[PDB]
Amino acid sequence: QVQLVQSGAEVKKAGSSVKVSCKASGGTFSSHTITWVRQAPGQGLEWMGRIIPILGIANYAQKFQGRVTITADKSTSTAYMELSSLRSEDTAVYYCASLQTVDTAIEKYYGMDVWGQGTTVTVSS
Amino acid sequence: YELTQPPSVSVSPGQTASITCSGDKLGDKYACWYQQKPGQSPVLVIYQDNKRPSGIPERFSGSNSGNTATLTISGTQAMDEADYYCQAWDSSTAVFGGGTKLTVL
Amino acid sequence: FELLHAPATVCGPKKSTNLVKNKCVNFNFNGLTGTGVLTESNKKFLPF
Amino acid sequence: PLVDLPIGINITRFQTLLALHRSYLTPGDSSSGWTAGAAAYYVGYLQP
Repeated sequence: QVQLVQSGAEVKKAGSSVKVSCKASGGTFSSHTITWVRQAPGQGLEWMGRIIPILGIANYAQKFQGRVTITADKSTSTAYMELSSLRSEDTAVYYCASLQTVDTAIEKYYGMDVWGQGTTVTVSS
Repeated sequence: YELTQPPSVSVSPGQTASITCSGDKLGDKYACWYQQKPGQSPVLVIYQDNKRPSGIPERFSGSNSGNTATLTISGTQAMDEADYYCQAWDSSTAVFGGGTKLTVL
Repeated sequence: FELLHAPATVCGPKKSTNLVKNKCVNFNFNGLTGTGVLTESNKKFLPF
Repeated sequence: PLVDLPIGINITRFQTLLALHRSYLTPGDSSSGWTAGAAAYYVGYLQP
């Protein structure tokens, strides 16, 4: 079992580095590939990528090429990433989820079993 | 690889609702349909082929044709208000469509 | 520090030499020391 | 024989590994059942 509880909403100025993280507090941090998907109003879902803790291999998305630095450390049991060059249009709600698997060719034999409550971000300008 | 679906769908309660998620060569690709309700986080309802995971009520169903994926709804209720997103793991990446909003009179 | 911690051994190989047949010669086959006449045989047995 | 390994350890118990196909899944995984088929294997003990 896992909860993937994360921090609440944050307020920050435009053009500043954005840092968000999800912490499990439930099951083991490893053994469960973690991916992030963006939810926006009237725009569908956007896929950022996925990072496997134990494997340590991160896969990027076509539109998020070079704008994201995803890192995961087993000792801290927390997955965090850095974002920069974010515009007002890019503002949306970010979610974190687990895939139950840690193999690159096995994700298709699985789904996003659990989701996060969603951490809305507001940009002030 | 590219997903296009109707913006919305409306059906009377208790009827059978058929949703088509058209694309380009999406048959034999292990598509997955998700459900998101207003005020609640998205949940998993379909996995790897139209597959209903045990613990979810057996109200959803579907099949994967040659070049189309269909979802059938049985025993529709008022609480079924949600948005359905069809995605698949193609080229080691996930693509999310616009999604459909179900309307019940 | 000191050595001889585990049964496993890590060290150099054992060199080989060209083979000669049809004459009394001392031999060392995988540490098997002896003397005799080495000759090709029509027999055959399991590879291992 | 197939292979020999100089593992140099003591073994008292052993377990069998079986590959299973995921017949079906459940959300908030509760260790749903799998399928491999009859998994029929023997086990025997050697004596001097």
